[PDB]
Amino acid sequence: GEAPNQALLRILKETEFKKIKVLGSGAFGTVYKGLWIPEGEKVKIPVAIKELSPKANKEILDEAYVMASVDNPHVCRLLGICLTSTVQLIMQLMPFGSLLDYVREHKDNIGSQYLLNWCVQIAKGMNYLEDRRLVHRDLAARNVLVKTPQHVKITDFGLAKLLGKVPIKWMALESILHRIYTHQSDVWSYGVTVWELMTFGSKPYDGIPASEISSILEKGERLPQPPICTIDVYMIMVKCWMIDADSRPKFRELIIEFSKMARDPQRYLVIQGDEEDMDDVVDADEYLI
Ligand SMILES: CCS(=O)(=O)n1cc2c3ccc(cc31)OCCCCCCOc1cc(ccc1N1CCOCC1)Nc1ncc(Cl)c-2n1
Repeated sequence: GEAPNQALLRILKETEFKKIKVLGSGAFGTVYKGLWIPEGEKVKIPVAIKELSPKANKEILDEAYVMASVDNPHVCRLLGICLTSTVQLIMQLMPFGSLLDYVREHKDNIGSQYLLNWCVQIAKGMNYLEDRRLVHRDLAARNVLVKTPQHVKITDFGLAKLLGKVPIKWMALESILHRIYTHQSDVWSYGVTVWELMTFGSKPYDGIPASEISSILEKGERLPQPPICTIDVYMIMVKCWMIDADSRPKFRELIIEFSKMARDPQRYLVIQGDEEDMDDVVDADEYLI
C-alpha cells in the first residue's frame, strides 16, 4: 500500500520504427536493434525492440509496467510499447551490449577506475530501485548493459516484483531455501555481480551443479578472492554474502564505499598495466516528454 503510480504508458505506432538487426534470441524471445522515428518530430532514436500466446503478453506487460514506473540514469529506460500481434517493448539501445560480454571481450584493456565506477553506478541503480520498493530478483552482469564504457544501466526486469525457474548461483541462501526475496537478497546478487566484474566475467561456481549450491553455501563456502582484488573489495563482497540479511550492506553504503575507492582506484584494485544519415539521431536519455 503506497502512493498512486502516475507513470505514463506510451503506445507507439509500428510504422514509426524500423527493425535493423537481430541482437539476440532464445526461449524468452528475440530482441532487435532498430530505429524509432516519431512522426514529424525530426528525431531518430536508437532502440531495442523486445518481442516473442496470451501468457507471454501478460508477463511482457508486467515488465512494461515495472519499467514504465522507473526513471533513473542507471536503470533501463522504456520508451513505450507497440501493440502488435505480440506486444513489443521499445527500450533505449545499449550499443555495447551486456557488461558480462563487454568485460569478457575487453578484459585486457579494462582498468580499476572503470570497474569501481561500474560498481558505483550499479549500486546507485539498485538504491533507486529500493527507494521505489522494487526487488529485481535477477541482478547479474548479464543483466547490466553498457550505454557507453562510462555508463551502465540495470535491465531485464522480467522477474522484478514489488517488495511484498531461477538462476541459483546469484541468489541469497534465504531465497534458495524459503523463496524469500528482499533488497538484501539483491545485495547478495550485487556481490556476485561485483565478483563477475572483478574476475573479468568468470562463471561463478564453475562446473558445480546448481543442486549442491545450497549445501555449499550452508557449509560456509563462498566465492574466492579475485586476484586483482585487495582485501577491502573482497571484504565488501563477503559482507554482501553474509547469512544474516540485515548484516549485509545497504546499497547506499555500497555507493559510498565504492566511490571512496574510485577516488584512488589503484589502491584497491591491482591490475597489470592499469596506468546512413544520422544527422537527427538523438539518444533516448535526451528525448523527453
Ligand atoms: C539482458 C536480457 S533482455 O531480454 O532484457 N535483453 C535486453 C537487451 C537484449 C539484447 C539481446 C538479448 C536480450 C536482451 O538476447 C539474449 C542476450 C544475448 C546478448 C546479450 C547482450 O546483447 C546485446 C545487446 C545490445 C547490444 C549488443 C548486444 N550484443 C553484442 C554482441 O554480442 C551479441 C549481442 N543492446 C541492448 N539494448 C537494450 C536492450 Cl533492452 C538490450 N540490448
